[PDB]
Amino acid sequence: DIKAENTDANFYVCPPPTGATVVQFEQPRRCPTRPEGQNYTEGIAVVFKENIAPYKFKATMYYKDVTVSQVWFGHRYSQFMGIFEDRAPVPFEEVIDKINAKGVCRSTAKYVRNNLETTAFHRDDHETDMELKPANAATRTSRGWHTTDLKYNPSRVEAFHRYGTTVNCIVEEVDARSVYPYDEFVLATGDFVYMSPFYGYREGSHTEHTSYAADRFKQVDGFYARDLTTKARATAPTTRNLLTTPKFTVAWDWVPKRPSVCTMTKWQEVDEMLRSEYGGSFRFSSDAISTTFTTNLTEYPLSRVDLGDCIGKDARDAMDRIFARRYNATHIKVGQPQYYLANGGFLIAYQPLLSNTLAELYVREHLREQSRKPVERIKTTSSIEFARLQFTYNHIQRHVNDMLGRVAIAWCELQNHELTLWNEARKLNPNAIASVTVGRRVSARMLGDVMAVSTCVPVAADNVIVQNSMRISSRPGACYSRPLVSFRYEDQGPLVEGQLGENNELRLTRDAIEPCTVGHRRYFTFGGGYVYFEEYAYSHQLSRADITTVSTFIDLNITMLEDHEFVPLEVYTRHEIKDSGLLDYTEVQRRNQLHDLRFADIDTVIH
Amino acid sequence: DIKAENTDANFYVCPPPTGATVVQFEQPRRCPTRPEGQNYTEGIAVVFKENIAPYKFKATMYYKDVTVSQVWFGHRYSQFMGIFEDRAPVPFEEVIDKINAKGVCRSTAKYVRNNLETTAFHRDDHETDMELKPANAATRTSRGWHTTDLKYNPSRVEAFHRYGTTVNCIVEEVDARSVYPYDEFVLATGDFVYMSPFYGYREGSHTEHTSYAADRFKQVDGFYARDLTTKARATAPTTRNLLTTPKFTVAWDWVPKRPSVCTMTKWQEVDEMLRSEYGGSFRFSSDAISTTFTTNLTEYPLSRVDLGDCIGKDARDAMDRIFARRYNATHIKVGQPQYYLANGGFLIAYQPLLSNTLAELYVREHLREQSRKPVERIKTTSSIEFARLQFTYNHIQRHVNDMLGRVAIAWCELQNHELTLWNEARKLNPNAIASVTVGRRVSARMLGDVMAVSTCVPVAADNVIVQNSMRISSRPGACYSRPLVSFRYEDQGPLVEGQLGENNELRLTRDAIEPCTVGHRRYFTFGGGYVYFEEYAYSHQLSRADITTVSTFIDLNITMLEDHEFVPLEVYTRHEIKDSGLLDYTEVQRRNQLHDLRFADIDTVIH
Amino acid sequence: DIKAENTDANFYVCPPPTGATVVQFEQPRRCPTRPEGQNYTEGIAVVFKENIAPYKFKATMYYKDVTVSQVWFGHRYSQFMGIFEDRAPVPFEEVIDKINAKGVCRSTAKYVRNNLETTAFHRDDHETDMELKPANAATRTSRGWHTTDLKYNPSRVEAFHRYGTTVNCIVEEVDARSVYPYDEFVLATGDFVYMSPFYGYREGSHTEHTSYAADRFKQVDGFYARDLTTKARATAPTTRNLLTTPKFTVAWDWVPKRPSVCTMTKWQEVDEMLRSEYGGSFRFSSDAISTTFTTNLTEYPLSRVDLGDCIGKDARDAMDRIFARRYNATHIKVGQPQYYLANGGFLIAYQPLLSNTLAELYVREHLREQSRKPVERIKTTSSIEFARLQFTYNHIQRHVNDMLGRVAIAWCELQNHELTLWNEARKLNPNAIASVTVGRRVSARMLGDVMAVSTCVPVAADNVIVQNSMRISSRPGACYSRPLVSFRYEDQGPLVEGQLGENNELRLTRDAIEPCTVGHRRYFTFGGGYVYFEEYAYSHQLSRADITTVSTFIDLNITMLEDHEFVPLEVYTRHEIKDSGLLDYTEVQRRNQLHDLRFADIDTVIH
Repeated sequence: DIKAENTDANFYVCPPPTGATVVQFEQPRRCPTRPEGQNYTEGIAVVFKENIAPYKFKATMYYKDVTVSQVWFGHRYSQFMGIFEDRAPVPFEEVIDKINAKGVCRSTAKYVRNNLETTAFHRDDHETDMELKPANAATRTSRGWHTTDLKYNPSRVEAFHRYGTTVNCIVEEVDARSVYPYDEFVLATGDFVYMSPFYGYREGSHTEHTSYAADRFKQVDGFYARDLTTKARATAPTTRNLLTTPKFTVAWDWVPKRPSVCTMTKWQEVDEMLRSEYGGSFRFSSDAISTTFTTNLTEYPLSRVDLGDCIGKDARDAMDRIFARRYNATHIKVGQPQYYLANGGFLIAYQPLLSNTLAELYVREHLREQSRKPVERIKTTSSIEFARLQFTYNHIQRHVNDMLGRVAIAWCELQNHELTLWNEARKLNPNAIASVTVGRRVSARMLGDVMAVSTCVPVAADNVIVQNSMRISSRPGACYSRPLVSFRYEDQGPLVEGQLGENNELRLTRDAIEPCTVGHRRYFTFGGGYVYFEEYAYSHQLSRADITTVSTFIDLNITMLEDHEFVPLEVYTRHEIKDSGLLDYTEVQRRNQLHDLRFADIDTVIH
Repeated sequence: DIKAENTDANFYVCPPPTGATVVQFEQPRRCPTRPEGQNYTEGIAVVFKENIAPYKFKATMYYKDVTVSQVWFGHRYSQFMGIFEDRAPVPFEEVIDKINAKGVCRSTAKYVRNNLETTAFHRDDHETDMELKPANAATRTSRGWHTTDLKYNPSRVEAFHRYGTTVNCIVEEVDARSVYPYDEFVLATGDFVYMSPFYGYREGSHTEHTSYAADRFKQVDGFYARDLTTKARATAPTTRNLLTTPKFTVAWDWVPKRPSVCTMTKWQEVDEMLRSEYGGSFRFSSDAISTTFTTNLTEYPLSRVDLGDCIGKDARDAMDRIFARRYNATHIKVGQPQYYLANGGFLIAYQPLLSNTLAELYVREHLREQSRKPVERIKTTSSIEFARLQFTYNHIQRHVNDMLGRVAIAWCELQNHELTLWNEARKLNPNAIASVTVGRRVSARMLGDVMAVSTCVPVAADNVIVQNSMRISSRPGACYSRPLVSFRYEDQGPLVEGQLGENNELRLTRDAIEPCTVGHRRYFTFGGGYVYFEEYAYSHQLSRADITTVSTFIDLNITMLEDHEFVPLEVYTRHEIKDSGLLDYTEVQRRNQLHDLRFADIDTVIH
Repeated sequence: DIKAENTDANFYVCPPPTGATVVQFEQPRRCPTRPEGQNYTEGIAVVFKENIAPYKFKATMYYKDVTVSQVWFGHRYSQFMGIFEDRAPVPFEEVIDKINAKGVCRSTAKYVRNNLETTAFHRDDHETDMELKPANAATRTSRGWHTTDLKYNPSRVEAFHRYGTTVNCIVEEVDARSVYPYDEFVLATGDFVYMSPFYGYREGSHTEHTSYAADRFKQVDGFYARDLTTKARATAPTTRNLLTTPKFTVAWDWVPKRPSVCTMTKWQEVDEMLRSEYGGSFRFSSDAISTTFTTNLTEYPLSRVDLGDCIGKDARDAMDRIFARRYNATHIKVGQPQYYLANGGFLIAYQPLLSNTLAELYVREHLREQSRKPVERIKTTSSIEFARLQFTYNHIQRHVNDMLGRVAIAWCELQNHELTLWNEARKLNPNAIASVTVGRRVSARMLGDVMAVSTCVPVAADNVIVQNSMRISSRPGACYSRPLVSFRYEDQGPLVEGQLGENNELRLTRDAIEPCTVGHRRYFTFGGGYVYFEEYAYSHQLSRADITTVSTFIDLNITMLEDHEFVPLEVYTRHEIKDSGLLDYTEVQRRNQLHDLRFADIDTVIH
């Protein structure tokens, strides 16, 4: 007769439970604990990296240009038979006496060449004084001075061969380099000198190239140079080396070798560096830098380091400086500065810091720090980046776990408390609770604390019918609150008496009756929709859609983090760098090699 | 007699609460709000980086090889007294007239040398000027041409000296380079020329120190060159500079200095660049690039930039181009392009974009953009990476906070609503609720809205006993639903009457009785396990394990993100790159450096 | 009379609901599912990068120094008329016979020069054999040997010109480098040679032409060199090329061209490399490396690669090696090694791995792998970093989504179950539940399953009054549990009878009465605070603050991840690299280029 409007829903019948099945609720679970916090030491660190260093210094050169020329005189014309050009060293004596003090130089050159002592006279004059003047201007040049502008050719005699001599004294300032602190350091030309800026009265290597009298090398102590141009005199003395090579004499100031070089560089200063002890290793993270470094716990011998006085020198300087500014009132130092080597070959100097508040701790901390305290070069990697990645990675990870962990605990605790609610709740409606718990529809009743359960049998939607009239003829004055129904499990046959219950439960028995009333209008969950009864009478059927909905649940909107691709990005390619400067190794090289071909002709061979 | 099987659990007794303690539930808490969303402007940006680079151009050289040789004739043999080789400039006139137009060149050279005008006649014959032909093939060479293959020497006359002269005209192409305008640009030799292609009356440069003799430099306007090889004539005129140096004459095309030079490079184009305003700074993020840039709000003066016309030129080009493709229908431009300088020294040009939909906004946006609008070089860092890190970091952070924040709100709201459930729940069972809330077992009853509470006293597990028979002799026909028990607080003494309650509560009074029934089987929470009663009679005891469990709680499985280590990774070690820069190392490096020493003559002196 | 102490709270009245409004609870929502896990293949990979490579090789040079000098004898003194210096090739025959086998050289030189065959004799007397002896020491040399220490000038005769000739045999290892795979290569001396080891003698190269007579170039097969110094004989033969240039003869060992040069380098080995198939691309992630690579699915032709035999050679070597150590028992290989090209131009060789457990799978996997299997150089980027970023980014993202996703499901499930609790709960107190659900105060009653609702009307705090005495005169022996009140909606007028209800509900009707009792003390929610009644009598009023609070809610503390800034950080910067060097490249170049300017002598031109 009246069949459910809405097919979609299902129906169940639930026989009363018996002994046979019983179950218990789980008791509250133990909760996770938040991890002990990591402890961070405060401190100041400076970082050092490996360095080049070249050797660079200044020098002066004194040499003279000796030229002799031959001329043949033709009737109309003249021709050069040949021109001879030499360089002559200026003597130690001449340099000091003539050039340096006076600034005046001598025209004539007297030097050994080819195991012969040759002499030249300028402009075959009487020996005369010459006054040096600065060299003609050129861009990007060092200073230089020269006596003689002009060349001297023999006076004209017809049909004769003649020789003429010129001398030009030259002095120049030199930039000197030593690729390897060694026998040789180089001149502007790249003309080599076998001498060293370092030496130096005393050295082990003193032996190395000396089986000697003085002879060539001479040192003046307490040398005061005077500027040629200014003719100012040096305020302070130096030790002046002069080496006389056959071509020329060079002079420079002597300085002790060791302090000159030294290798290591002080990359950066971190006001706040944190040291962490994890994993049997140390972490130093610079917040600003956003780098983290990993080091062994043990400290790194400075003594091991070669040439590297500087490191201590710098380290204290920065540390002292930093402490005063930021630290001074605020914090107290613990222990003395410490050095660690970190992957990437960065050397870290650390100065642990203690807060004033903490200060009582100071004794204990000091002891620990001290225990840490215990020639090769250190190689450094070009790329920081890994440290930065480490820095970034850890921090983010730090947050994620921390926040998530809290949630988990919150979740767990929430569940435990909730159980209390559920316990009572099941009491009110064992079926509803039982069904949800099991996850299937079931019938249950409480036996004592424990709850019995039995499963329910589905009934076809098709086979359900609702009775038209709630009210009871037999015993008037009473009306049953809920509808009655008929149904059967299988299609073919029998019809079963029964009545409706909450959530489409067909209860076999029709116990529950209430006093009749007026204005008695109700809705019942029937099938997909609701069945509508009015005045204990059948009305129409509805669907859920008709009725406005409200939601128990609290919404959460969670979205994924979408994927991203990182494409190779570089300011510079390898090629670009090579191209960059200067300009090209390749371009230059191609040009240079070519040079002989274009300019000079080897080629011609003839039978 | 009947003692609990399962020790593990505890027992409590809970006396009824009095006035003395009362507590209230907390009221719902205020919830966090989701942050206002960040606003992002759309736009198109191009990025620029610093670049040096130096200047190159083509040039041609005309010079002649003048050689004179001496021979002595021995009886059998001949020997060279000596060979003289010179270069002679080819005259301006000769170049234009002879070489250029005709392509023919002449044997004879006439130039000043050593303040003398010397002349040479090639292969001393009454003069001929044959022609030029291309130079012999070489790899990686520029073009060149030369009149004379062979060298000429005097005919043999015995026991006499003779002189012979040769002339070979040479013309060559080849590249020229000028780093920057000053003073000289370089020719192949490593010799220099100082002329400037660059200037230019309309330039400062003329001022720079000048000799100057008029003659040497000459400019031809409306020059049409003809290719020597092809003998094609140039379609279009150029301005041809020729400079005659004593060695040679060089010619090239004059070009205005400025447009050639200039600097900064257009690194990349971003179709979609987002500008964000945070922190009193700007963020530009390129999604594809995955870089973010930080800039000051204020714009960066282009005028400040030195040599840098290009930037505008490029910027518009890209922007216009980009807009049409992607943007054209879709979006409308706002304002004119804007430039910002970002850390890392990247210059960003930005063109703000507006959507069509938004367009009404357009007036307002325009005003804001405009307000932004307000010689040095800009230095750029090699490494992008920090920006990328920033890009990566922010995005991830963005997600994490966003998602988490939502959860927190959801959590909060959930709690508030839950309170409603709890309020009723406590009503049903004040003890259970009260206990959980307090976190200890307590007894409570409701006085009005407020709930009173009192604490409970633990009872020893050992001292508890259960009565065998539920049923009551005295008043038959009634049976007590729950078991009765005896217990005492302390070991030694007295026994107390009492009965069981939920969760091992020993209630002093034994009120609650129900009608007797059959099939009355129940479980009670007793100690660790359950006590089993059948038919109002004692049966056996059980443990919890025996009974299958169901769980209220909804599981969550949360796992930590495990630590990771980043080890230094590099494609290239520094050395390898240097190795790449040709070429490598040690033995050669040893050899080369030495060169001056050995070749310069140490060996000895003869007095 | 008695008005609320605490203003802050509001009051409501709730008329009974009617038909007019009804609502339903939402049914449980479908839950999200956890994504299918990604599948990862295990495998071993090696990575390769692009390489430079240069050519370098050893050489030997044999040449002689031929010098002739002229002297004029002055009365006292002597002078050099001139000195002639030449280099003479040492003959093929001489080298093999004399120098190589004997280690002896000859005084005389005989070579063609200037199309004349000149000869020189040393010491002019006539021949005696000369043993070679090592050259004088210099630091950083290659080896060399020379017969003759000293130079010769003719015996003195007065007023005569005389000639003297000197010959010094010289041999030197020298280093050789060649830019190009074909002929041209250069000495350490830097003189160019046109020859080359490079070509495998049978090669394409034969066609490539330099054409000459046979004599100059000769090859010896089965050459055994003997060390000059040691005078050891070579154990094993080589093929010895000798080229005789006019200046000198050079010899080196011939080797096949191709294998020498070749390309790509084997960057790294990854024990565990994971391949992932996503996005129509492959991901290889190295855990240790913390890089991820993206590749096309298809494999990359090795054959395409130019010079690159090595790759296979290395790849197998590592793979075989790796497998045994880690893999050997543990895993089984699938298929043969495979190669992919990844962005960044890294070539990846992959060897898929299968576990033993899985092994049944083996057939299927093999088929898939095989299907993948299908002259240019590959360019590689300097910077890994993007891959690392990708690696980092993905992993973190992986965690975040995974964990969060779980939470969402947990949340959803939790809500559904909770609904069960709510359903019953509303039953107990429809108003409280209804109000919360709606979010405003409302009145509701249950009609059947569905709940009716109506809204409530706020009442002024001001207009509420409480009745002093609970107890009822009329019917003594009964006392009303809750207080009675009077109120009115608006200020001016009427007073309404009513009574208190939970949460400041003023119920119009005063139904609910309980038996009178003693010790009847209660609290009622009144206004902000509580009203206190004792013994069914009015006492005083309180505030909430007075009473201690307990909280239902489970706390969560969630904090944001704070922003971070990454500042540009570079251990290595472009300038520093360029500088890095001794003295330094930039400084070199500026100085070097300058050289002509300062040194060169125009100096000036005059008539």
